[PDB]
Amino acid sequence: KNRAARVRVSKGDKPVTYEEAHAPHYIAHRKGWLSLHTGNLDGEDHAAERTVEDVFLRKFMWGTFPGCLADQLVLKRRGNQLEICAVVLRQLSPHKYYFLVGYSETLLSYFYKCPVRLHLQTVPSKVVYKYL
Amino acid sequence: HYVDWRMWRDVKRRKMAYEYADERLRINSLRKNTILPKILQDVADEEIAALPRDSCPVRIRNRCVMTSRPRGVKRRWRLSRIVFRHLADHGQLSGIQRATW
Amino acid sequence: VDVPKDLTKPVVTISDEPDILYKRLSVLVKGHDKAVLDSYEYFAVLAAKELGISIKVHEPPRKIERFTLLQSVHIYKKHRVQYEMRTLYRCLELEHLTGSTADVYLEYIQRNLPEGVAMEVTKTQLEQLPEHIKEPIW
Amino acid sequence: ETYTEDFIKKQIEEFNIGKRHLANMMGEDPETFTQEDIDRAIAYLFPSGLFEKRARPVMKHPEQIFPRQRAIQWGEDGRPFHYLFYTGKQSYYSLMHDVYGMLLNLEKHQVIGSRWLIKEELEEMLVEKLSDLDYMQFIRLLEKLLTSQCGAAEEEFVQRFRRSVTLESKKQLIEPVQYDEQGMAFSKSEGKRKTAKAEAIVYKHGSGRIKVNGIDYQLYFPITQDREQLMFPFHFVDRLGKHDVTCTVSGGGRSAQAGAIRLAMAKALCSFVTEDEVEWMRQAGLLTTDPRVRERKKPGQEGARRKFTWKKR
RNA sequence: GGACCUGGCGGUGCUUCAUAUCCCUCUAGAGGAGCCUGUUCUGUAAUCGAUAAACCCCGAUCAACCUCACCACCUCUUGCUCAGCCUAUAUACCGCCAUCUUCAGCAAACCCUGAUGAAGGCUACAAAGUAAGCGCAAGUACCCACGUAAAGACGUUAGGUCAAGGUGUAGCCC
Ligand SMILES: [K+]
Ligand SMILES: [K+]
Ligand SMILES: [K+]
Ligand SMILES: [K+]
Ligand SMILES: [K+]
Ligand SMILES: [K+]
Ligand SMILES: [Mg+2]
Ligand SMILES: [Mg+2]
Ligand SMILES: [Mg+2]
Ligand SMILES: [Mg+2]
Ligand SMILES: [Mg+2]
Ligand SMILES: [Mg+2]
Ligand SMILES: [Mg+2]
Ligand SMILES: [Mg+2]
Ligand SMILES: [Mg+2]
Ligand SMILES: [Mg+2]
Ligand SMILES: [Mg+2]
Ligand SMILES: [Mg+2]
Ligand SMILES: [Mg+2]
Ligand SMILES: [Mg+2]
Ligand SMILES: [Mg+2]
Ligand SMILES: [Mg+2]
Repeated sequence: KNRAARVRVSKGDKPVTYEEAHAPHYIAHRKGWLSLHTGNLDGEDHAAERTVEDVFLRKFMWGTFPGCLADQLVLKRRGNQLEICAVVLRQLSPHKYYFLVGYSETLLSYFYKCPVRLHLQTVPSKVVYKYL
Repeated sequence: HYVDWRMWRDVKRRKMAYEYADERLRINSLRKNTILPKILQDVADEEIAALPRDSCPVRIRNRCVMTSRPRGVKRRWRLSRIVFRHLADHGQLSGIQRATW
Repeated sequence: VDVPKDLTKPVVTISDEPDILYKRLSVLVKGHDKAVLDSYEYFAVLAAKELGISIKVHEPPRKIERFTLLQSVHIYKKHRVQYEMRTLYRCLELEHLTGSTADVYLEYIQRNLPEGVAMEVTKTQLEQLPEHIKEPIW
Repeated sequence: ETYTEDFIKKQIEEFNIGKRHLANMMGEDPETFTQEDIDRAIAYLFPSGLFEKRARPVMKHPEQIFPRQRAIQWGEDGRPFHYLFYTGKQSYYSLMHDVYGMLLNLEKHQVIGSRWLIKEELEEMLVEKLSDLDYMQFIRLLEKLLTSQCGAAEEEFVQRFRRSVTLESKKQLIEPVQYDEQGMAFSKSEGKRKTAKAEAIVYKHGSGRIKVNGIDYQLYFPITQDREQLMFPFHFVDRLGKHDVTCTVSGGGRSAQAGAIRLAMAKALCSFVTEDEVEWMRQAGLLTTDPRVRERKKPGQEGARRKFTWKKR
């Protein structure tokens, strides 16, 4: 039986998001990609470097906004601009979200030597697609 | 802070191979022709053999950069099949999807 | 009501140096998503028409790179997982535009290149014969 | 996820305001903005390449989006509105009661283009869930109603449960007859066999000459079976030595190229034969594109179908 | 010990079937020769894992050094790391899988039957079942609506993998 990236059926009490509810074979069919860049196009270079950067930013944001992320990050690269789009919860005070945005954008801009912007969308609670 | 001691040895091999690349390239040029005297090429053979063993680029191994797996690595992403699939199967590799045809 | 009264316009200076002439600009965009290329095509074509540039469009054949990987962490060789990367193309062909017009149009459409889309713009410049080649010295 | 009437009423107010916003975004008249324009604008503003269209961005009217919900079936006093409520299938059994009642009244008084609706379409007219045997029993009762001397009132009713099906004619299409600079009538067609692609020009009048990539057909096809394929279309309609052909073929092997030319010539030849002859060519297999193409090899097996040897145990 | 329920099993009955499939039938092979390659044995101071179906060009889309985890000898001790360990345990596990599956079943919550026992719950000219959800199906990919892919639940074999990585427990620390 296939296991990869499959949230398994339970008793009907486990809330899953839309991202979680779709196995890998639905990628490009029902669900899109969580990062968009040119490295994996034919004739393009530096796919390995974009992949390492993406893995770091996901770990970095998980621990920089601990308990606040309500879904996976969406990573967008245009030119040398890096856009991080995150769906977060509404528990932390707005002052802390502004501190962490200023801190994260600045720290990541100096780390990867590119202008980095963080876009936060807040939701009252994790959006539930279905109960498995 | 590298994944293991085996990745750390390969890191050092890549650094030393980079430092000796020009010297080895120049000495090899003397050995890779039929123009120069054998007396001169025999000395160049000994000179390149006397360089540090880990300066030799054939000892560099393409290991998985996140797990240090020495085989099953995809060169384009520098990841092992297991690590690559984990990212691909979660939709985190731009443009990569399951193939059906 | 709270509208600006006068607006400062960016300074565009006419030079004394002659302008570059491009016989053709072949803008080849590559992407994983056809709908994004369709939307970019619409934007890029509409931008050319407003600027008075002659533009033709076609879709080169797509490229699909497939590769195979083991499914299990250990053994079970006969069970594989196959992956692919789809590269789709749209080619915007612009003709008979000066170097100043090409700089504005390319900057306008390059800045608005969607995430995940690469562009290869091939520029064909018109040049006159070098003065040394006009006559034989011998 | 039940949806109340107040919820749908709010969703329609949002769609009408958003419909004017979307028209304002695209610089179009909000009054003449149709659903086809909405879909076009949403596809541009939110381009999605997802293969399944149902997963793509959509801005539809609430009636189209939300499922049909049955209204409450009893009032404040708790009395159900319909006398068949306690069956659990009041809509289905009310229909069976209405059809059974009509069959009785008739006694007291005394195909190609249409089909019966499927169970999933009846389940929407009734807004109830039905078994398969429930569907059959209802159809068996409607068929029993056609066999009777049903009048006009009993015919509008049966037509509600009939869905028009658009039969597609198998009649072969005919290419236009064109004329060259010299005024010679000719037709042009194309054919595909495996990876070979052919384009043939069949002239109305000729001596039987066939040129394949500028070469005589017997020099281009030295194998006699490839030449029999070229003979097959003309021989079948008794027109050997009556037409000139100039065709071009690329891709595939010698046999696939002969097949692609055979199909291209047969389609183009249909312009110069009678309609009855075109139907005989169709029924002889001369106008059908062969769909048989190489099957991909699968991983973990030796070929497209062959498996690796099952190792001796 | 008596009588039952459920499951398994029967060189168990009847009936109907299998569709590259059980027999017969069709085509090309293996089993014989040499060679290539894996494994087992034997050998070596000199790895490990897989190992009936479901191991055996298997982890390896790959070992002359390296890789390397093995052996012999020599050397270092806060050590690339706010150490390290391919040390034991896959019968503690996550992760990713094999297998039936070339299946269509799994099942919450209720309701009813059996005197309110383990348990059981269907007959359409219908007799107690209603069933969310999951799977199949449907959709999607490839050249169609075909085919092939993909998908394939709950469970089964304490199946495979602590040597991808991570990790519980135990153990090593000149
Ligand atoms: K039994
Ligand atoms: K044999
Ligand atoms: K053999
Ligand atoms: K396991
Ligand atoms: K492990
Ligand atoms: K362990
Ligand atoms: Mg499988
Ligand atoms: Mg090597
Ligand atoms: Mg074969
Ligand atoms: Mg057989
Ligand atoms: Mg043999
Ligand atoms: Mg062994
Ligand atoms: Mg063993
Ligand atoms: Mg074992
Ligand atoms: Mg050694
Ligand atoms: Mg060795
Ligand atoms: Mg050790
Ligand atoms: Mg186990
Ligand atoms: Mg299909
Ligand atoms: Mg399959
Ligand atoms: Mg399916
Ligand atoms: Mg075991």
